[PDB]
Amino acid sequence: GPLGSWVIPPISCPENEKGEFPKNLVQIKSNRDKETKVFYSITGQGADKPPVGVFIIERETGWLKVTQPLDREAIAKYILYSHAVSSNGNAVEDPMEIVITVTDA
Amino acid sequence: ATITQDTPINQIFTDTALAEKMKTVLGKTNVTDTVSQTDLDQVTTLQADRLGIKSIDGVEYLNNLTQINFSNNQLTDITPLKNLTKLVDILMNNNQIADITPLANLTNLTGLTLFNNQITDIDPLKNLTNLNRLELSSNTISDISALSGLTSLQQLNFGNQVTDLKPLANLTTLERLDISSNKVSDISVLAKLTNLESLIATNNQISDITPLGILTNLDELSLNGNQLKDIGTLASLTNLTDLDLANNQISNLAPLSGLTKLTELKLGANQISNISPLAGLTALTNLELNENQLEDISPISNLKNLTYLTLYFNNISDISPVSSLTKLQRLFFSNNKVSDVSSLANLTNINWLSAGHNQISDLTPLANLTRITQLGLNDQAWTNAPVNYKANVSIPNTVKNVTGALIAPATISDGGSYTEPDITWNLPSYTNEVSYTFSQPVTIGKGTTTFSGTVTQPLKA
Ligand SMILES: [Cl-]
Ligand SMILES: [Cl-]
Ligand SMILES: [Cl-]
Ligand SMILES: [Cl-]
Ligand SMILES: [Cl-]
Repeated sequence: GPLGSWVIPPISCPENEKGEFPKNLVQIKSNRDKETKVFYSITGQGADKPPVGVFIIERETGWLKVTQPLDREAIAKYILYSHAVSSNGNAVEDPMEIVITVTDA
Repeated sequence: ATITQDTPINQIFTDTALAEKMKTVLGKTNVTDTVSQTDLDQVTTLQADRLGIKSIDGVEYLNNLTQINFSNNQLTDITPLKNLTKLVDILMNNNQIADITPLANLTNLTGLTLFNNQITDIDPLKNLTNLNRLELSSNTISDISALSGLTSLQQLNFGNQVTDLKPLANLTTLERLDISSNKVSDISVLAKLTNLESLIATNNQISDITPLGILTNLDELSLNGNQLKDIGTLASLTNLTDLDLANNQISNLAPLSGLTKLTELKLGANQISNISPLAGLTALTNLELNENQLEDISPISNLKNLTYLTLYFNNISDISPVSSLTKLQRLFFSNNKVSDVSSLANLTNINWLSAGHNQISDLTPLANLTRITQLGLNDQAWTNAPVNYKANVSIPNTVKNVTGALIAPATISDGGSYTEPDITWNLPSYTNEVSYTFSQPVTIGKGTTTFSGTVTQPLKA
């Protein structure tokens, strides 16, 4: 089913964060990494679509980060999709819908 | 810098996107409209992120700029910033900047964001002694000597080729440091940064953490993906609330027992067989123990506040210590030896239940877990207690769907057949074992999976 071998914690981010960016949110992982090298990407509005690069993921490690302060009042919720592919580019998982909620903070 | 004469916006700002932005800022109707130097001098801030800007030509005429955001554009050359000495804050992450020499005399800067660029050479930062925020990660920096005089820094990050941290020695104002994905083994200099509150050092080559001993103000620490085994020093860090030690070679958790302010603890991919030191960490909401050598998870029954727990890739038979953890939202225990899931009936808040590669035969305890949206039950495997080999061997089918219905075998070894509820073989000669498989799609709540497995039946001579 859609879960496949994904291991993903719930994702929430306080608005108006200060200090240094980027900031680690969660690590995304597929257990398909036991048999093959897995490469991670995220798609959606706030990732590869406007506003682009608000959220980024490390391709090899799966660390999902935020790059700037958020404003719940402007955007309360982001809908993204995590992807997992092998060295050949073929998907080892079905894209998992990831929901990022913005909180107060 | 001054324009010689009143000039059209699109002759000053040669980049099409910038010209259009500048039109709005200057309150003009068209980019063809003429603006004066006096008009340009009124601009003190510029939020110009995500505009597809390829050139900042023209910005040298905005003499009074104190704060700019050119992040997430396509910038290379930043020469027009050279004489904008009123600049206090610059956001310029996610561009293609390699030459930061134009920043050299911007001594009023207190905030400089340059992560995700093409920077190797940071020598032009040496005189920016008022900096309190500097972000340089996702670059190709190996030499941080230019940071040695930045004695007002509070938050710092950089990457990705640094081995020598000695330039950090006098930066005692530091409160937040992220050195993730560098080539650092020696962190002895960090002992001098006694004001540190957060230290992120993921994916380095760190084996000795004794320098952290006096860093008692630390509340967040990530040493994920290093060379850690002995962690005795961590006992000194009683203010820690978030600790990530995943992907090391740790076995001894006794140093963590007194860290009662911990709410998040990541310990996956280690050498752990004993979690009794975790029994008193009652404020935990997130605990990761995947890819260890766990069998006894009894200490977990104490952790009443857990909402997220990972235990996959261990040697666990008895999952029942999770039964009282009624706040659990996501539970991951694939690749263990769990057969009985009766205790999971208690987990009414469970949304994600990952349990593939166990020894589960009976889904009936999961029937009322109708809040499940993600489910994994694939590839179960177990071996029954032996039965005597006979010419005709019959065993009951024990595979139960969530509804209580027996799932008929998908395949049966050695020519065997099924007449509900019995699996029967006709065996012309002694064989060590027989087997059967099952495979059944199932949805519980909204979570969908294939409940599948192989069942082995040993036969005694
Ligand atoms: Cl142009
Ligand atoms: Cl603006
Ligand atoms: Cl891990
Ligand atoms: Cl799992
Ligand atoms: Cl599902």
